Amino acid sequence: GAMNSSNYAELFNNDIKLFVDDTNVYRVTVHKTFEGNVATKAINGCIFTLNPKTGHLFLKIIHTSVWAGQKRLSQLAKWKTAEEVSALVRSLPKEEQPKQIIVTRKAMLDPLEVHMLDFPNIAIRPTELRLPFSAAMSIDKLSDVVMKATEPQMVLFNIYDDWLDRISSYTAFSRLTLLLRALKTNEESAKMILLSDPTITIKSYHLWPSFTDEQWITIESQMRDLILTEYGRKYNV
Amino acid sequence: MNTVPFTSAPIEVTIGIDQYSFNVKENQPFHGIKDIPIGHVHVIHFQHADNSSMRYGYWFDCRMGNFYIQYDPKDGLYKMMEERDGAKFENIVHNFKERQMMVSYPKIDEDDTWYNLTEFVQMDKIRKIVRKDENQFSYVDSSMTTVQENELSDPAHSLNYTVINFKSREAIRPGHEMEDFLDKSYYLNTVMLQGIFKNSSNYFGELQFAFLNAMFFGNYGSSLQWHAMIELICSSATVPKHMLDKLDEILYYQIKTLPEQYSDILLNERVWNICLYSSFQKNSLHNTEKIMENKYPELL
Ligand SMILES: O=S(=O)(c1cccs1)N1CCOCC1
Repeated sequence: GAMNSSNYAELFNNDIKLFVDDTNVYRVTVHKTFEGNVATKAINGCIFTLNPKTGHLFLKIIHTSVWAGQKRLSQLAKWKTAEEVSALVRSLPKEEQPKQIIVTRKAMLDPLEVHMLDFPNIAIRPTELRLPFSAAMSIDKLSDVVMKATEPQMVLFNIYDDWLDRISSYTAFSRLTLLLRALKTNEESAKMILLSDPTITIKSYHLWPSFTDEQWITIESQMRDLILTEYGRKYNV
Repeated sequence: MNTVPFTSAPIEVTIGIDQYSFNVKENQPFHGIKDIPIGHVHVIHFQHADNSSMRYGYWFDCRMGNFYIQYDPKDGLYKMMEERDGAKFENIVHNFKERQMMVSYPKIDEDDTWYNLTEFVQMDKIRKIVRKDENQFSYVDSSMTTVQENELSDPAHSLNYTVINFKSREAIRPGHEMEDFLDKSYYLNTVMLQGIFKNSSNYFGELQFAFLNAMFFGNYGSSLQWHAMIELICSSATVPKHMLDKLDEILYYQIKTLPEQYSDILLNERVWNICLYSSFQKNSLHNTEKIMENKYPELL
């Protein structure tokens, strides 16, 4: 059923599974009109579909042309997400298709179930975890490809860089969620922590800097301090 | 007017006939029900005094044969049987009538309740939902499961209602996933009406039969079917006007007849609130909405 803190190691077993996060699919800026009314302008978005065991991220870029002439866009966005995830599954070889898809928001359950009726053996599940995947657009290389897109496009990334050569997928997911939670809580400070030292660079083929094992421990500590610092600022603690 | 005689009444029992009921004492000289209106199906139903478990009963049409009730002490229930000897039957009824051992079907002349509840219900359609081809009448009880309930266990004792499932390939055209899920008109009009039921009269007949089995037997699967068939119409943006007007009449009389104290168990809050206040047809069921708001405002 639902995926929570009791069954957390299930994410790193050998049954193929994908998280689907739709929080950046339909993105707008709200603005005033010449007459003083309010209107929205869409900007390019993305579906965040991630295999937490391998780091495999299928970033389907949602170009603003998708929304042209359509009504009820926040509702449509859920069905468009489900349509695209269904199309991704069908594009994968049978032995690569997931056995479970975990949606980060419960409103995606019915759209995805309906689009996946042809796959009765793929379980569609919610989660009780509060995952920070909305912050994916705070990763500079991901935001760059989304904003530059001029048409619908799928881009592939290992979101763990080469970390799995040195750490387990449980630890890599923990590092990812800590980084994303930090970027969500205070984007400017998190990017300062990650890029403050000019001698540590991001490889051309990577998303995150090339930290040594000991440097990652320092970075991880600085991210936890940031999250706690912001918590105290928010609640006056 | 027709008659269903009883051989005897050996166990104390509450007997229903359509929307009426009466109590018979153990070994009371009760020998049946007379003056049953010709032209409608009827249901004769039982709840034993010493074990209210299992309400059970029989749907029948006196135009199709001469039927009587006799208690079976081995199986422990009142059984309907058909008498093929026409002259024996007439002679039996006449003696019981002369001795005044029968209750009269107590229909008030002004009262169209039973017609309004069974307008589209036909025995031939009942006999396809309830499969026992050697009899002209159909047994139903409180515990019988539906074909759909069995898919989610004896097949011969099942209620073969038409399966309705909103998240099924039958309900959802490939490529129209959002459209068909949010507006069920395709599933209602093409799949169910044109395809399976052939016309709205058969659809309403099954809806009405499901309601009556829910009400008279407490049959849970029948209640599920009744609500599904309502929801399917209310969740469709395109419904013929004559069907919406007839549905409003059907539901009005169902809600009017429901025991006030059985509302908690026979009415689904989600379906009714969705149907009356959110669905495409929220403004199409004027009579039903008025009776629901005056009779069961708590549910809403
Ligand atoms: O193997 S990958 O990590 C992969 C990610 C998603 C599907 S396959 N990869 C393929 C080449 O582009 C870079 C990322």
